Amino acid sequence: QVTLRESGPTLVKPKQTLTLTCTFSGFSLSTPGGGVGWIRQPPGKALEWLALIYWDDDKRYSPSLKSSLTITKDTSKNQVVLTMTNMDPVDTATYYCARLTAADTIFDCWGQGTLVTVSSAS
Amino acid sequence: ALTQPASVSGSPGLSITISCTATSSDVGAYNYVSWYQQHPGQAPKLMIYDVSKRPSGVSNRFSGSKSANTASLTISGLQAEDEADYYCSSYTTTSVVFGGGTKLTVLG
Amino acid sequence: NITNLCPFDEVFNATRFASVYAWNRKRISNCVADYSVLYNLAPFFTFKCYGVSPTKLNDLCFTNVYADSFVIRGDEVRQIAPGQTGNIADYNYKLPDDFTGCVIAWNSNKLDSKVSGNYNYLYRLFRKSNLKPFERDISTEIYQAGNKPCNGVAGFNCYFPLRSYSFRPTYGVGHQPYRVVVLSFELLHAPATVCGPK
Repeated sequence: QVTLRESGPTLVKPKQTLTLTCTFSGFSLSTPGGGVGWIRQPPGKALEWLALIYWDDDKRYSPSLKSSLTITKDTSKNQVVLTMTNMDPVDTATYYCARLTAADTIFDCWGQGTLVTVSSAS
Repeated sequence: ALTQPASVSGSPGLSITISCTATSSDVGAYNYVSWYQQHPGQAPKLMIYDVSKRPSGVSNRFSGSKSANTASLTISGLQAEDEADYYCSSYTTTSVVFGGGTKLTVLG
Repeated sequence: NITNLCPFDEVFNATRFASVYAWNRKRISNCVADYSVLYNLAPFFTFKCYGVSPTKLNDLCFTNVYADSFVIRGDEVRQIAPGQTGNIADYNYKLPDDFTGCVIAWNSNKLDSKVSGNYNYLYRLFRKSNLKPFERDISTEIYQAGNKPCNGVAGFNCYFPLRSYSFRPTYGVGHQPYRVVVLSFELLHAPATVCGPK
């Protein structure tokens, strides 16, 4: 019954900060070994991990991007927030938030994903 | 990272395998590796986690192996509803690599 | 004549297990202990009793059972045996050479190993004298070698006693985390308090 629903504004002006949020329902994030991460998928390309949080406020990030990715948990309302700065016109992709149940089950349950585009147009 | 064959063909019913080679082997012991399936227009669905394991809801048509340092997804008995992109993902020393893509083309 | 199950789920199924130098201790008393339940849980790859006869153990009363718990590496599990050299059997947790208990060690790399290392498990590295049987070093003072006085800094000859385990999922069997629970049984001349199903 795990349900991970993404939200946030799809269109973002270039050189700004995203506010992509992920509401999770059906499990408690305080379980030992659990965690919620984020995976980017450009149109017509492969997946790439961005960030990850754990059951002990530990925040892991990709080694290529560490100056912008900031993930936080709000278990009081069951909502994981991800913010990244310096949005370039290369980050337009379908973002997903998947639950990491344990170390052996890498991101078993995925969300539905939101298409975040970075374009100067209106 | 992880390299996978780009295009893979398969006759309806025959068995095929997808190679997940860990080039630039910083993956370490290569213990955990999970294969996800993604249909065009949907979200990646985990087909098979660590090579000897199967999640609830996936048929016995999917199996996993690891000879020495290469993960292999064996899919037997192909159907028309199996043409999707497969992704192998493991753990690195500092990140979570997701590998490349692999398109299955079931002719007929 | 007690008729009460022991809370073995508090030392085998705990969320936060323990630290290496701050191993937890939960003494059990006045309850029935059925060790066969340990065979229904996760596969315990290490069940080596020292004078306890693990098979057919339900038919044995005990006076005072002490259940200690901690987490160590893989190649360091062999140091929990009664009497052994090394690094954790001399400055972190040492057992006497009369240990009439059972050590149960199971691999916990599934939930005690995260990306880029789980730094929530510290083990002592530098100590003056060897640890005595059943001693817990909860203190953490700067280990100043007996040559020149040091202060709250870190340099060439002055360092910190505790270290940090790096439990990454990319490590083979031997560096992966292992949860170890040792059950010490007194079995001395006293009215017993923990028996089995009979």
